Amino acid sequence: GVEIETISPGDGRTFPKKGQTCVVHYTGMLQNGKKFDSSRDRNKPFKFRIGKQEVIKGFEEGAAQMSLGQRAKLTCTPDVAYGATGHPGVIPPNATLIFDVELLNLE
Amino acid sequence: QRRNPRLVPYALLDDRTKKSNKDSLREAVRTLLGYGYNLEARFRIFRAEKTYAVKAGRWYFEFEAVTAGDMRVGWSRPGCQPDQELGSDERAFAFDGFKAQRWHQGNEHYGRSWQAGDVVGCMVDMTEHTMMFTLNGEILLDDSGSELAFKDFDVGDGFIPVCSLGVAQVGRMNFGKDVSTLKYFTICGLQEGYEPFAVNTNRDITMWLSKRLPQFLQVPSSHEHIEVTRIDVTQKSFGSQNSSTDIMFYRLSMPIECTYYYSVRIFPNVWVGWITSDFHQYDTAFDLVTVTLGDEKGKVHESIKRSNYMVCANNGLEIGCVVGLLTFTANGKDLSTYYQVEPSTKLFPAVFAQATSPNVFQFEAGLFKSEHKNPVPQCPPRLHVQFLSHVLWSRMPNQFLKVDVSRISERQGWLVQCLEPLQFMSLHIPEENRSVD
Amino acid sequence: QHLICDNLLPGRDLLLQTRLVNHVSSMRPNIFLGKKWYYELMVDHTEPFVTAEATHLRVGWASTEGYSPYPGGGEEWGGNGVGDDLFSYGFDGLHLWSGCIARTVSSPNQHLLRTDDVISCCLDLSAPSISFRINGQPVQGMFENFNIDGLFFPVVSFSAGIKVRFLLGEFKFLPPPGYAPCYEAVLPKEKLKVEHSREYKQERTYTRDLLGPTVSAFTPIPVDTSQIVLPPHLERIREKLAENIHELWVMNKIELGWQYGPVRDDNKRQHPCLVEFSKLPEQERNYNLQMSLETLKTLLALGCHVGISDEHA
Repeated sequence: GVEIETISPGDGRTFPKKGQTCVVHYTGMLQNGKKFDSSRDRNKPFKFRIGKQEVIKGFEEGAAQMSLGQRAKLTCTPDVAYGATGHPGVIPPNATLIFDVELLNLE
Repeated sequence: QRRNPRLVPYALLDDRTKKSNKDSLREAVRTLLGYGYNLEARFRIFRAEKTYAVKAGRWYFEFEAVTAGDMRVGWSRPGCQPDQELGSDERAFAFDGFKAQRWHQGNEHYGRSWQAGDVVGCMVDMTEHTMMFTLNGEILLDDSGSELAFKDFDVGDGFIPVCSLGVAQVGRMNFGKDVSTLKYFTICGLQEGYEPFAVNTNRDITMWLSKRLPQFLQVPSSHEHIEVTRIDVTQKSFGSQNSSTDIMFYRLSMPIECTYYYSVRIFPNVWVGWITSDFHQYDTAFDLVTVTLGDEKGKVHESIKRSNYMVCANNGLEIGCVVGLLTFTANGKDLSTYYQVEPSTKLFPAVFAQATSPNVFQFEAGLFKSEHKNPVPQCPPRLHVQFLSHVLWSRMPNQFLKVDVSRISERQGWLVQCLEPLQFMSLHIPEENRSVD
Repeated sequence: QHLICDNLLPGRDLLLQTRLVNHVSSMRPNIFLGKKWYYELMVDHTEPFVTAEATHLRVGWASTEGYSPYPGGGEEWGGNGVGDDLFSYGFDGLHLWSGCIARTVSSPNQHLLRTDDVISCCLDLSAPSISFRINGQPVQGMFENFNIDGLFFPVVSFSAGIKVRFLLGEFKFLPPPGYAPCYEAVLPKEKLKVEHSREYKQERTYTRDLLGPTVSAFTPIPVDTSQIVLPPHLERIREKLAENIHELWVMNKIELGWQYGPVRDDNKRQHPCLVEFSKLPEQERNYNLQMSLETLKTLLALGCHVGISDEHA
């Protein structure tokens, strides 16, 4: 259970299935609003395969319930996210994450 | 009276059908003196960047006088304050364009008044300790037969082109780069051994106007009588006896986000509350969140918050207990005005007050100073050197935002449109939260 | 080198964390408001991202006695709804703002701010309410019981490649609900000019103009001359000249030809008020017998000295 707030509507019916690549442009921030990641910044659309346990499970499950052109404001749970270990340097221990993700293309 | 289309005061409506009521008593007056009864009746400062403070040579710039009132134009040392007003110390070396005098620790006449649509001009020798102005091509003279207006200064850290405005005045200053808009340089200047600010620069010189919004600052040793004394429970004393001690809004530095309380000690009119990170409301009064619900049909629409500036009034130990949410105790009495609404906000400890007596305020179930820093077992309270006792001060200058927006405006439907994205480079101090670029 | 990065870095609390954001400018159509009023906008451009960050466009009202409009560099990120003197709305995912805190109101579309949308905002006169609508659909309007001081006016802000059209008259689409459009607060003498929301800039290559601060609704203050009692020597003297003042209401009406009638009907020549001042009571000549009293007290009480000198008649 992660909070998926839709922002813009896409087309809804063509959703990403299991076993495809996901072209996502995404910008992540902490709960406090401080920005720790982007993809508009580095200017490369992100890509990953569903199910291969590459991206974190909150990002994966929230990218599952979208479609083409739809953008979402995921509010991911820290226990589904990096957890109490967090990440040494970027993410503090047990902080909620706010992703603004947007799909562009699939496979 | 409903749907009244004339629901405006006297200042704007059609008084020509009321001129039958005006001229009724303009001709009825002729029935009085034919009978024998007659009748018989704020100040903003403008300056350039401190890094341009030239300390050598012969320099000149000009000012255009547009409208009426305060036109004060001169050259000041880099230590001049915009918290005060111009001229009334040894720092500012300025000329009063109106009232025909010159300001340096006082008043003494010089030249004349301006005209509407003028070009003043001011020239400064830095090697030589003289300073001669001009006006509209004419050099300005003193009462003592001298164009050498300001003499015998001290060459410290150079002198910046300053200015001042009043209430409804419009100004125009030119720091060079615009030789085609030099209206009196060709007769005075290059033929007098001077230089504009056009001599080298390729950039647009940044201006530092004063700031309307008061945002707080450290408590220095700079007041007639204000001295917080850092003491070891572990209070912070005071003393504020002067001739002008109306209102100073005090606050600590570090906030509490979203278990401990906070004690003051007063003899008497003096408020105690909590400031959220935007409080630039200077007022000698009592004034000011209130947004409802929305449940997709309405039907509840009650409230969200209570805080937006929290209110209270031998020993008055009024106490802002926190968390959870906010409440107040007063000398043991848990009084009314429970301000128990804050979702995830930051709250500054705060005191708004007058000054009657010296040694009047203090500060600090355990105590408080765990909940700020990172170590939080910390049940023995402890003061720290980062804990400051800020005072809300009035005017610290701002930068000028050298390129703004390339907007256009239309009327037929009122199209307003810009297409050129500019960007800041903003850094915000995390614990005294405010965004500076 | 790992150890500093694990401890000092990720707290974002000891150092001076930084960012960059887009410049924000606000515009208002020189209106003021000291029943319920109603203004519109039609947003005709979208641009969700023309930066390495999101773009914003907020609509709403403001006040005027407080928060000098400093762009970005003052309070947080500049703009609309970021202070207490600002009550704003509008987003893709239309969650609103008030005092730089976002709250999350709903509507069963969750539209963008596209090229083909219209806002529907309102403000109550003599009531503290502001309610919005998207395409007429209720957004569950929110703002109740904030400050009533100064004057209220729409200060829409933007930072994108976005064009918008003030539907303010040149109305194209608006519901009417309640009663006022903002084309009526521009009725008597003022025009429809749009400025840069208190304008401390005049972006010119040669010299920006400079400014002074400000200098400053149908409930004015009248003048009162009741408690300056006339002497009974000048009281009859006024009614001597009022005896030859109500005949002037015949003198400009003996040319008009609306003669006497026992009923009161001016549009068909019935007029019971041709008899002079002291002979008619304060019933139908009350408009010309009580009229001369208090309007002549202040004739000798507003400084205009007319002493008891010659013969009033």
